[PDB]
Amino acid sequence: TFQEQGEKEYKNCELDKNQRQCVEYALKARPLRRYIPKNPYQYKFWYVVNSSPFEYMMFVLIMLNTLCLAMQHYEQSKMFNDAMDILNMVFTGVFTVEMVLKVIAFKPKGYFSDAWNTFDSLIVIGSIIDVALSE
Amino acid sequence: SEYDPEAKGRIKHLDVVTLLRRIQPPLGFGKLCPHRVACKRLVAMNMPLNSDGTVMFNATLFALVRTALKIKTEGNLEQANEELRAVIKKIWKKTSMKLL
Repeated sequence: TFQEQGEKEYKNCELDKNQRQCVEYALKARPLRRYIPKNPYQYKFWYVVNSSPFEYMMFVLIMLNTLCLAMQHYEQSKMFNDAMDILNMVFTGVFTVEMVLKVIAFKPKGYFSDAWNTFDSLIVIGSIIDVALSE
Repeated sequence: SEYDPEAKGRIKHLDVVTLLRRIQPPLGFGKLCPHRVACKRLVAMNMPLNSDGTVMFNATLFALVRTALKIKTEGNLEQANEELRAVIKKIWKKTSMKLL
């Protein structure tokens, strides 16, 4: 009842249903921003940050944290708990290192452009506020 | 936007060959040699009479859209403009360059 009435527009004098959206999106469009600074003395870091193998390693390094989290169980041993603590410390430290290495290349001024880009900064900031209350 | 740090509206014509080669076969050109299809297709199809190295993004995406479906012969190009101005929503004076 919504497939008919919903799309019951009869403007298809020459154009079919395929042209009902593509032409409109062509009319309403705008190129994005890539934010490419040359900056030779940090261009190496800039290239390292934005590279396919780097993200291919980031994926398998981030999923390891979740795999570590999906291991705690009831009445677990003390050594296992300490291993969990040290793994958490390693993960938060490496996240801080990657964040500080990324912000230099991508600059603070453009760091708020992407929603996920600045969200990770709060994750690192949040993961460090309670770093001293554990011990 | 891969080659453009920002929008900048227009790009140079030197990289147009690489731009058209870097598109998927369904949208761009097939794996065959571009010297036979791409070079003739880009010249034969209607393009705006802009400068040597300043072509707007809307002057290329619209051309690709026209080439993709119901491509029309030369001379009758005003029929498409009339169709957009009479069927599609308001142009907001954006088709002034797109007419050519």
